[PDB]
This record gives sequence, structure tokens and C-alpha cells, in this order.
Amino acid sequence: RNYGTGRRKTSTARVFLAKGTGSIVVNGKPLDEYFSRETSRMVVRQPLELLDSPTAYDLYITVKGGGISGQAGAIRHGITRALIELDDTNKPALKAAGFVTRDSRQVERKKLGLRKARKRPQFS
Amino acid sequence: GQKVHPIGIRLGVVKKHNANWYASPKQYSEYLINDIQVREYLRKKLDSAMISNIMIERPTGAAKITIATARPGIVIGKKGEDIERLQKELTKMMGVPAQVNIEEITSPDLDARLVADGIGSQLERRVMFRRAMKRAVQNSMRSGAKGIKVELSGRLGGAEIARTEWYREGRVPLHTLRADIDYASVRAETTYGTIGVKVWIFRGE
Amino acid sequence: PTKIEMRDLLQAGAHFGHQTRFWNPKMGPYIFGARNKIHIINLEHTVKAFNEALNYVNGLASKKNKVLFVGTKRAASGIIAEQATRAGMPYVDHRWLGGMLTNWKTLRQSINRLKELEKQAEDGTFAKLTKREALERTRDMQKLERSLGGIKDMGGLPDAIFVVDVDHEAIAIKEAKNLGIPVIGIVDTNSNPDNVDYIIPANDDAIRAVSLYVTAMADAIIAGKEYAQTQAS
RNA sequence: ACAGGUGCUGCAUGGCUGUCGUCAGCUCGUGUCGUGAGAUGUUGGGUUAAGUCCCGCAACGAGCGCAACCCUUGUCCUUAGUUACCAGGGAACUCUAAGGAUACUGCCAGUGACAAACUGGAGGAAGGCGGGGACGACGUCAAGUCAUCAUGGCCC
Repeated sequence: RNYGTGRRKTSTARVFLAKGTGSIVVNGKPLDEYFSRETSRMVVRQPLELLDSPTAYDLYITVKGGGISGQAGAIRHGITRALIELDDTNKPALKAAGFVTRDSRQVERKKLGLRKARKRPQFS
Repeated sequence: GQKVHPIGIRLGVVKKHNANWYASPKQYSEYLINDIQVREYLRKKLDSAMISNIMIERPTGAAKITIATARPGIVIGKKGEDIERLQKELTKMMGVPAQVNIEEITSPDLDARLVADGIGSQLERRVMFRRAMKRAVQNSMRSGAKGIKVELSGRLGGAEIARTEWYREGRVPLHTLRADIDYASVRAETTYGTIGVKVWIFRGE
Repeated sequence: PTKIEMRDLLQAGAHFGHQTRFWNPKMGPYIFGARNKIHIINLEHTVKAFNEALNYVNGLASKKNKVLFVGTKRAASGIIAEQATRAGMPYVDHRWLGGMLTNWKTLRQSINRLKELEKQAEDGTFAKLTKREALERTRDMQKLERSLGGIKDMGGLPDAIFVVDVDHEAIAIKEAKNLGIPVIGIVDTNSNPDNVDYIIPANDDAIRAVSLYVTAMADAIIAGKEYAQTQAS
């Protein structure tokens, strides 16, 4: 029952990895039902298939906050944090894939005088 | 004009508000309006004495105003005769009786307001601005300090074209947040117009 | 040890000058000749100039006077350092800062800063400092000491200055004339011999010759120190 | 007596603001050079986001600027667990919000004046200023504001 905490721009994902058949349940619902995005599905299942063990561990993910692709990144980061628990020899491969780094990217705040984070009110 | 107030930009890092009361948003406004009214009155009725910092923390009901003057003897008077008549007056325009205590200024030369008021008084009394500005620099450095900057703006010398003259001695690093800089901007209502007096007193990081 | 002989000067090569093109016409009197297009210094005038010179520092060493050793050329970089500490006298070997003497009032702080960094490094004040920050203070001390190594214990202006290769140390000569403190210098046959009270015509480029001059000054100033201690009892 | 005046003058002013421009500059003390205005420092070799840093150098130092101290985000630890949470009532986790840890060109390989620095590599959540903000030097524009306010003069 290895535990990993996944985080992305505004979504926090908690994963409970355990050896099993390979079923993935997110928020008490199947991954395919929860994620209508094929991109999000692939991002969630990417670390498992990266090291050649998709159908080896049973997942129980509980996501909160963020959006539909931020949650996918949070789940991927949490799954990485959980895989590094059972074995420390996978950490090199996951780091080389770039899944161990938590993306610090965030919505840059709107600035006064500006129309957005950077957009300016055109002059002439 | 492009310089932030050096007291407000330091309000959280190395300074403290001269107000320490919590009020509800409904009640916040009337406290502050009442709080500001105390400051204007106390700055005129107590003008003879040299007062620099007036901290107004009001506990539940009461209000513990803490003035920091350099002449407690004339604020207090004979056996506190003058402080008591002020006690019954501040309460009249405030809520329940509020106690007033006086803090002592060991060195009345490191406070920007006290230095600025002296320069403001001298300009009122037909004193050449060059000597008034230079002397206050000398007194502050000789009184123990690490930097003084005093700036006089207006019709200096009664001229028709105003100009800014400032004499800095020391460090006074305004861009350092942990600087402990005392700032004051007072005025001098001369016969030829208002003269602005700004004083910076750097007293160690 | 007040009279240097003529023989060792010839052995150390104190007669070889410079090319017959770079010479100063004011250097003319005491030049023996010009062989193979090189000016030869007349040693008779050199040895007489030393004898007056070593007789000058001897009187100063008997009066607890302080003479400054100046030399920053490669041939006189290190030798000034060891001979000065043998004599317990100030020296400058890295570079003569512009204003070491005329602007001596300003250099007080730099020496005072250097002394402060030494006192805090004796008891040990690096515990309160970080790994990099201590090295930052350490690197400042070595740089501040490299320039001011001999004059840190000078405490006021010297009353005599010993310069080698007067042409090289022209700034020191101009400062000395400004302040009036006598200078005992070594002039090659290309340099300006003026503003130098005790002239020493000699070769200032040979490693052996330079050491011979500075050491001969060192034993002389040491000898006067010994004679000064004969009046204690 | 007066009060009152959003009546005039921002080209009589204070206070506040824009702007060049978050550009990397702007000066001073002493010393030295010049009859002098002035110069040097502040230039030159590199280097940097930076007058940043090192080395040279009649300069030696300093001040305001740059950087840092501040806020927020990025990982982890500690105290705490309701009105927050839910792995097995629980005190795990997420979250919440106070105090801290880490990051320092610290380590490696090279170039580089035996330098500052630069180029890549490991570890780590983060690598070289990690991302964003606040902070706006001396001064410039007789810039804007007498209608936030105060204020000299003029006027009702």
C-alpha cells in the first residue's frame, strides 16, 4: 500500500498503489469513465507503461481541485511518488522521463494597467 | 514624485502599526474615523510639547493611547494636573473613559518628527534655510546615528522660483527593507508660502 | 659593515647598464663608457655613493628612525619583502598605491580595516559566518594585505625612502618630493637622477645585483639598531 | 469681528503622481594633474541582468542606485486537527496556517590571466536571477494636480 502525493497547477492527487491486476479507480469510478480526455488517460497511465508494468499494480486515486488535464498531471506525479516507494531503481528511469519533477507552472497573476498577466491595452 | 513612504513599505518587515485594534467591518469605519479625530486634536492641543509617535491601541471598550514626547513635564504638569484635564476631554469625543500614558524619549534628536519640527519652527522664525538644514544634520550625527537626509522644498529664502535643497550625511539606504529608518514630512507656513521639510534618520539595520 | 667593496659589485654585475639609446643625458657624468652598445657605470662613483648611503641609514637606525623600502619590479619583488622583515622596517613590494604618502590620511582606514580583519581572525569569528561568507571576508583580507603588507605597522610618514629602479617607481619619487622626505634611490643609466637626495648609480635589473644592494642596506640598518641598544645600561 | 467661495494663478507653493526607466547609472571626501573651466577616481582587459565581480591602473575610499533583506508560488519537516479530511471512530493522508529545512556555482569535467567568470554533468521538487510581485538613484519634462487636502498672493 505505497502512497504518493501528486500535485499540478491547482489539483492535488493522492494515489494508493498496491500489487494487483492493473485496475485503476479514480474517485471511486473507472479511469475511462472519469477521464473523457484521451490525452488525460494517456498521461495518467504513462509512468506505468514507461517501465513495462501496466498490468501489475492496482491503483486507487482520489483527485481534488484543478482541471481535467491538471488532474491528469497530478495523478502522474502521484503515481511516480508511489512507484518510487517500492523500488529505488525505477527512480533513474522516471527522472529521465521527467515525471519526478513537480511542475511549478501556475497562472501568472493579472497586473494593474495590464489586461491579463502580460497583455497590454494597445496604444496608437 | 516617485518614492514610496519609507514607513509604509516597512510596516510588516521591521516596523509596527501605531494602531492595534480589531473592529468588525461595520464598526471598523467609525473606530478609524474616531481614531483619526484623536490625532488631529492631539496634534493641535499639544503642539507646544514636542510629540513624535502617538500609538492608539484600544482594548474592548477602553483606549490606551501612548504618546511619546520629549517634554513629559509640560504635558503632565504639576502632579498630573494637565494630563487629567486632557483625560476628561479625550473621553468626551470618544467612548468610555480612555487612559492616556506618556513614553519618554531618551534622545530627542534621532526622531525624524522631532528634527523636522525643529527645522519647521526655525523656518517660521525667519532663519536662513541653509543654517537650519545644516545644524539639524550636525545635531543628529553628534547625537548618535548612522545617517541623516534632510530635504527642504519650497520658496527657500523667499525666492519666486521654488527649488529642492537636500543635505545627506551617512548611509540612509532607503531600498533596504531591514533599515529602521525614521521618516517625517512636516511643513513651514512662512510669509512667502509653505516650505516642505522631509527628514530621514537611519539608525542601524 | 658600512663600506661596501668594489669587487663584489663587479661580481654581481652592478656595472651593466642599458642600451646606448635609452640613457638619460643627466646620467652622463658617472658613465665609464659604452662597450658593445651598452653603457658601463663607473664603479668608483657607485662605491662612494654607497658609503655615503650606508652612513645615512646607520645614523637613522641609531635614532629609532623608520626607512621605507620600495621596490615592485620582478627583480626586486621578493627581495624587498625578506630584507625588510630582517630589518623590521616597512616595505612595498606588490604595487605603490597612488597616494601612499601624500594621501596617507585616507589609507589609515584601509590599514585599520586590515588590522580589524586580523584581530577577528585570531580569536576566531568564522563560527558565526557561513561557508562562502567567511571565504569572502578571507579573500578580502589577503587582497587588502597583499597591497598593504609592510606599511601596516608604519604609523605615520617615514623620514627616508629607499627605492630601486627610480624610473619604475617614479610615482614614489614625485610623492616624496611633494612631502620633502629624503629618498635614497638606485638609478640605472636610463632613469631621471633628480629629486633623489642620496643617489646610487647601479644596475637595477640583475637579480643578484638587486639583492646585493637591498641586503647591504639591510645589514647597515640592522647594525645601527645594535649600536642603539648599547645605551640601555 | 467674521464665516463661506469646486472663484483665479500647478508659471508663486507644499503634499501626492506620471515619465525617461527597474535604464545602470549619478555623485562626493581626500590625494594628484591643470592658470583655468575641469580631469582622475567612474578609464583599460575580461565578465555580468547590473558602476555585478575580478585583475590592471594616481589614485585611495565612500554614498545613493544594482543585488540581498519583504510578499507569493514551487518540494519537505515540525505544532495543531474543527465547521477541514476519510487510509485502516481514526490523527494516516489532502487541506488549513504559523515556525522552519533546502539552493550555496556546494560537487565533477572542461575552457579562462594560476582570476572573475563561462560551458556542460550528477544529485535534488527546484541550478545558476527557479517563476511572479513590491521596492523606482541624481535628475528631466516650469509634465499633472489650487477640483481630495493644505497653502502665498489676487478677487467676491
